[PDB]
Amino acid sequence: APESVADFERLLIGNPNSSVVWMNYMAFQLQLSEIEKARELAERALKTINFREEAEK
Amino acid sequence: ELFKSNIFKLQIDELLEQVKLKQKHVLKVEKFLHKLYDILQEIPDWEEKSLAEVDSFFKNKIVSVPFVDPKPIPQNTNYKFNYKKPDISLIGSFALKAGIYQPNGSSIDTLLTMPKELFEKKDFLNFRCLHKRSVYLAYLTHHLLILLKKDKLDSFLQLEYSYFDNDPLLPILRISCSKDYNFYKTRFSINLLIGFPYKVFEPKKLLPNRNCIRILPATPLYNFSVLSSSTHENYLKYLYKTKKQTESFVEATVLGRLWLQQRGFSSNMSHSGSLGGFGTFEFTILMAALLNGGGINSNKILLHGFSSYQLFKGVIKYLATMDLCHDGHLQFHSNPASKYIDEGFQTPTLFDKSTKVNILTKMTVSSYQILKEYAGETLRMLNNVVQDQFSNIFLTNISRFDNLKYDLCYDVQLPLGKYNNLETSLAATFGSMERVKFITLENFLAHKITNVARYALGDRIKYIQIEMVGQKSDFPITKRKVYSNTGGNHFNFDFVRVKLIVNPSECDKLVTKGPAHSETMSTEAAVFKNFWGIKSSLRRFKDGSITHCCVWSTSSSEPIISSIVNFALQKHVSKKAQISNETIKKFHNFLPLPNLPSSAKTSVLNLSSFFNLKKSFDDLYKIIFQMKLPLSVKSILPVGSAFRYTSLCQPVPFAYSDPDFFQDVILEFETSPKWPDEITSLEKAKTAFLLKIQEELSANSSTYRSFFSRDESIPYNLEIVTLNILTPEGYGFKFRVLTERDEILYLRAIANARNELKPELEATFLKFTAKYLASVRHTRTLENISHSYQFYSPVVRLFKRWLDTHLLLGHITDELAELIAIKPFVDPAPYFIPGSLENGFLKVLKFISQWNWKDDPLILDLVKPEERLTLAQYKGIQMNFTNLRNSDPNGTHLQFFVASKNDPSGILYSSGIPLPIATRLTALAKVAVNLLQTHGLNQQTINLLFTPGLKDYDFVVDLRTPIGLKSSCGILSAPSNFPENLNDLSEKMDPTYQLVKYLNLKYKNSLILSSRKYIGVNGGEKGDKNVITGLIKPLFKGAHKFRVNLDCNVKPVDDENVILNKEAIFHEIAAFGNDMVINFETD
Amino acid sequence: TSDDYVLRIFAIAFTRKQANQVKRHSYAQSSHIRAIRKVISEILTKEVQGSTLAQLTSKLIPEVINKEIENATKDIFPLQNIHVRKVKLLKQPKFDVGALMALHGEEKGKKVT
Amino acid sequence: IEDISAMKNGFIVVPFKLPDHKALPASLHFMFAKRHQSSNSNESDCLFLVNLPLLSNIEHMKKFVGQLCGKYDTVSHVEELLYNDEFGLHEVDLSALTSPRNTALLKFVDAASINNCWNALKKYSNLHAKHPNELFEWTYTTPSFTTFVNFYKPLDIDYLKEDIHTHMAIFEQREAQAQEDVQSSIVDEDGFTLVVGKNTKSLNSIRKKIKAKKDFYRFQVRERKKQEI
Repeated sequence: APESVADFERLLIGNPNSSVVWMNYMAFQLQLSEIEKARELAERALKTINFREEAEK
Repeated sequence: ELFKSNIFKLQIDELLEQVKLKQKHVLKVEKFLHKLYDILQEIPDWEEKSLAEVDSFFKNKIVSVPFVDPKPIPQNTNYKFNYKKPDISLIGSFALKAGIYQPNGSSIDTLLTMPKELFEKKDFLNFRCLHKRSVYLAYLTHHLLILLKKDKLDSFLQLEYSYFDNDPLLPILRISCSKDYNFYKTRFSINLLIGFPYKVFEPKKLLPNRNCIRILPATPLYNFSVLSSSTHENYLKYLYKTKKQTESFVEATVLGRLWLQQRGFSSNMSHSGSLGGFGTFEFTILMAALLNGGGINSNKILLHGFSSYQLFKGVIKYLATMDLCHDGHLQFHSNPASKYIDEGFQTPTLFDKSTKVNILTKMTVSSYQILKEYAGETLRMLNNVVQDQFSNIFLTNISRFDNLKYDLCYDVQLPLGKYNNLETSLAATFGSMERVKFITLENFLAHKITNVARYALGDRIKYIQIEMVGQKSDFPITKRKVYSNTGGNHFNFDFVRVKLIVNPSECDKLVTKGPAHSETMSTEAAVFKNFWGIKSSLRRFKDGSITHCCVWSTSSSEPIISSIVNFALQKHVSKKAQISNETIKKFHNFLPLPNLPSSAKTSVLNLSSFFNLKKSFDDLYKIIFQMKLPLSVKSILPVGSAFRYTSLCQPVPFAYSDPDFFQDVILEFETSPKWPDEITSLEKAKTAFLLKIQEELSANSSTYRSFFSRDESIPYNLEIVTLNILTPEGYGFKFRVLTERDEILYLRAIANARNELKPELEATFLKFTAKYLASVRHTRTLENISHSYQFYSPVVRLFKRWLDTHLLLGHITDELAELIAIKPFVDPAPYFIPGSLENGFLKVLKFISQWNWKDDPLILDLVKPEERLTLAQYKGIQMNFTNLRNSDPNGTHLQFFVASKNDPSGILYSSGIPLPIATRLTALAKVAVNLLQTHGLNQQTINLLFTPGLKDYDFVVDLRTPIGLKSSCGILSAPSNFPENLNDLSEKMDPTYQLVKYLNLKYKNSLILSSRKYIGVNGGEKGDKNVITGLIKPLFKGAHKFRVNLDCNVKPVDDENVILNKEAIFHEIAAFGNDMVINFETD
Repeated sequence: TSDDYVLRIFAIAFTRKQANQVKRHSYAQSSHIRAIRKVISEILTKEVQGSTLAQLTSKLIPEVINKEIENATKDIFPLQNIHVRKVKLLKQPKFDVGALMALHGEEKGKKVT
Repeated sequence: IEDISAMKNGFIVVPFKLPDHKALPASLHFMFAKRHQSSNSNESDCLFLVNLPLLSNIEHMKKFVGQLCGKYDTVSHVEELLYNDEFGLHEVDLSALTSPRNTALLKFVDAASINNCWNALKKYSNLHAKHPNELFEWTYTTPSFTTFVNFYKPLDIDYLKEDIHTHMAIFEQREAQAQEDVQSSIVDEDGFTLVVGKNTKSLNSIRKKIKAKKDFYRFQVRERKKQEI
């Protein structure tokens, strides 16, 4: 259960196409009330996730 | 000027308010100094006393009179001693109202002025006034002690004797506090000064050229000491007047003091192996003189109307451009404009006519020269419009380590002994004349040693400094002076260290050329031969010159500078001296050496290996052009690491076990419009030319050898073919073909692919361009820049070796490594351009350690010293970095960012690097710099920072190749032909790096791995040991729901959730390296 | 060049004629002339700005720039005698003895007494 | 770890013990299988295989199916195995671009074979559930110096010659057919001709390829007067 930006980045480095990790980061950012940052991180997840994971996309 | 002016000015005010002082401490010390005045007026006086009288006085007293050396004697003290109420004054940055909040702690001087009726016209001779001052201050200190024992502040006050900026001729009083007048927290101190009134002795009788110690040579330091003590206050008044006349005086003053502090300079006497003499006081004096005038036309170059930044500009440029020592000097009046004269008195000469004083007698010529070099450096970095240099100027302290400030260090132990022991110990003599020219033997030896080293090297260095390890300036009250006994001496040091800013182009020269020859032996040749003694010889050269000169022997382990300084000191200074630098010795030892003839004598700047390589390539190159083909050969461009002076171990014939053995060359044909338009068909056409070329070469150049290696290093191109050619010079190249259709086809694939596929294809095109297009520009600029920057090749070689030792090279790419290593050279600020292997490597490590790639990008100006990045280009690169980081605010997809005229994108060489790898690199740099800071630089520290950690490694696989590859690689602790079977060539080749490459391909989703790329240098004595270090990603180390593309080897903990399968993975690795696996170690 | 050698290059070409000409002359229009001049200028400048001076001579020896010029102008108008007529140095950088010695690809005496 | 015999999503765990290595003080390489459901003719009679061992090739598949048939007295003939890209080198086909990972597919000869081996692997999962020793040990075709110097093999000139010759021949055939096809006066079913400029080559290439006045009139000049006044 990542709670810091460092932990979120560690989870994403462990798995970059991790849709659960990206969704958790987006939920955390929305909870911290960062809509633009959440959108940018979603864009990063789109730019990083695998082309194989169509369901994740 | 406006943009930089505004930014620089806001930085000025920001820094000054950051470092601003404390008014509470101001008033604390103000009331304390008022109490001090009261104590002064309470102190009674002392009448006229003889040597015996004062001797009995201070013999029964605990306080001992700190007599200057030599001490006064009864046989010549026909005069006497007296003490009256002295005039009192305040001096310092506080007195000029420009104080700051020094973290170390400062002090403010207060001057006591001895009475004229106590004086006589016959007192400035032979230490008469000096002994007068000595007894005056001794009495003052005793009565201050008794009044302190009266007022009962002795519980937290600290009283010590000191020297005025380490001037033995001027002992002063030092006062500090410790934990209502407890000013300890103010971190201030007090300096009691004992001086003379204005026009007490004749200034033209006290000029430096004058002699005032009868026994005739001048007495310059004696003159300056006494006359400064005489006219201390007139400078203070003049400075105050100028400060009131102008507006930004305190601002310029604080800028100057901060800059000099960062450089490592002060008003401390520089004449005795110390770097200083120029500090805030004389800085203010200089600003006043320049606002008083300054030009040779005596014009007002400094107008009173500038701002602080403008004043700093004027002062620093005047220092950088105007000579004060050799061929010019400046002259002014404190009561009359400042005029510059083209006469240099062979010492820095700022001369006040109103008081007949040269202020700058605290200068060594070396100190003046090195300060002028800093002045020029700051001019160029302050005229630099593109990049901001405020941090590099003010927010960095270069004087933290000698090995970083300066290029070479040499430690010498000197067991001289005593005053009498010097005669049998020192080669030179120290008689009466030597005493009067250098009063203190430390000064004498410092000048002697600087002169001998300077004459012994000359062209071989740009700058020189000397430091006696063990110098002190403070001593207790109960002592006549400072007393030390260690180091085989009785003097204020332990040993010495010479330190050298070296010229790299001139460092390596084999022959120290001297003067010419005639039948009459002229003065210069005579002194040259007498100096060199046995080494001197007459020798002739091909142009037919007959010149006395000296030869040396080049070595792969130590510099010609080492040998020269060793001989020079052992002969012309002392026979008992001990000289070394094992640090640089061991550095050269660690830099790999090739199995070539006379490699031991080979210098480090020797590129003869590279040049033979280039020559054989040229032969083959002519052969290919004169070959005939269906298409003409447009051009052949080498892209080899060897071609750009960056291979770890220099290329050696037939040494095919080197990974860099096969240098690459792009082979670009002429533009035909009949290429295939499909990607793989095009690749096969390239193979078709290569096969045709191979056939023709095999037929008509039977001496060469050839085969075809199938490369697929570029993603999703299964058809790369490289023609490997072995040339009977024992070298090997690989050819590949380039085409504008390659470029266009890659772009078209980008366009056609789906958007979810786009980023991967972008990465593939990126790898393509990095290998094929930009690599050429990079290697061109790199070669050219290297020749301008000699030491770059050895430093980057050793850096790359270090990265292999730490097992990072399997991930960091050669181009990125070379970019980082070239950073310090192309961006020398604030240091110099590195001039030794040690200095360069440590500068690289310091940079990489202090680099914050999360915020700081990297833009490199690959240019020769004085096609530079214009302002628009710089802005664009900064914009690229900002957009990239905005998209990736954590650096997950990209850590480093390095840009150049060659690479406006700042991506080519930095993509695809795991964040664990990047942060580990930063951590290793940090630990190395901290280790150097703590343990002190020594060969043990060198071994520690070169040995791997083998820590934070989830698993470690120790393997060993069946054959020793060190000899075949060609590094000394040798093959001479090619195997008849290229298959046997492959057999001899090393597999482990490609093993780890394939394995990383397999498990990059889950595991990160590292190996040793270069066995023959890090494979132990036999050059056969390798290690694979492996880390597991966090959540795969954890657990996940088992879905269809699990992309791991796992063990299910539930019927829907799984956990990863550590031991099965280890078994897979072991079977993969079955023949080579020897040991396994888990977490 | 990349070596900081300001340089000036003059090229020439002559409008040859096709293999089935019957017209006595082979004159090009001012439009074709201007197009060919533009192409030659951009080819020369691209080549000698990507190059270095040693690399420049290595290219200039075996007549390869003019092979490029032909192969590029082959669709506007068929040319002949395409040559790089002249090269002119104008400025030189700061000197470099190391660069010279490398480009050409240290010594003791004999003890006279 | 013993009771975990199959997956609720249908997958069945197939473990594999591994030899006691010198540097190691047995394993169970877990693997999963499910019948495939594809409309493709060549992808029918297929088993979808998950978490394969390294270099899981046809020989390994034959050995394993032989173990299963010999143990459970079943009959199951493997025909060929699909999607064996274990390193990630065939995900995108740049060729046809410019003209299912960590898992494989295994096609058999008939539904009889596929169900026989399906029951055999069900019994193997039961083996894992109850007696983990009656299982099978997985043997690698060992990656060692011989096969990796094979990986460093200098390529055979005869093979390269023949490959390039054939590939070019067929490529030129395809190219010329495209030329005639795109420049043979294409006419629509109704009267319409297609324009193709000279020197074009591919219909695919074509598909991919795919003044006023202010002061003239009454309203104009009268409005200019109105706004200026």
